[PDB]
Amino acid sequence: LTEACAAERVVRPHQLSPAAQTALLRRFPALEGPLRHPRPVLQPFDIAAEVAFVARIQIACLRALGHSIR
Amino acid sequence: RSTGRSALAVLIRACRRIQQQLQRTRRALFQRSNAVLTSLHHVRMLL
Amino acid sequence: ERAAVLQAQRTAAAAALENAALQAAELPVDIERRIRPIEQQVH
Repeated sequence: LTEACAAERVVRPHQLSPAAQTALLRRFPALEGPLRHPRPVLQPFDIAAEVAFVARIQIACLRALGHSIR
Repeated sequence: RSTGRSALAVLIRACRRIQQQLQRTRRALFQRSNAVLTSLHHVRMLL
Repeated sequence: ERAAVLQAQRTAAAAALENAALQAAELPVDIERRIRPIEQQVH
């Protein structure tokens, strides 16, 4: 996963070409989940992606008030 | 004849096998040192 | 919501640098033991 976009000088595997993306998929069947999932509940192959999971729920709860408060 | 020719077999094995070691250190260190580069460009791959 | 993820990754990235800091520090010592013993041979 490092050299996949390193040899491509790319920051993210989704900016990696899908040819090389499927290349590691052939070896590694588990990578389907992060790569092939249309609406991943977590941003795949990131670090703070888990935090983004939290903060959006924060916003989701707030608007559930202001609109209901209004 | 057996004084030199068996003492000449000393260096004949010595100096050629010495320089054989260099090949491995070339094919070890620089195969290993490129892992550091993989990390550094992966450090940005975090961001 | 962006600045958090934007902030969070900055700390994470600098951390691995110090994970790599000791990593790179290996190579200078990696050099000696692959060279210094070869010296007395040719000597």
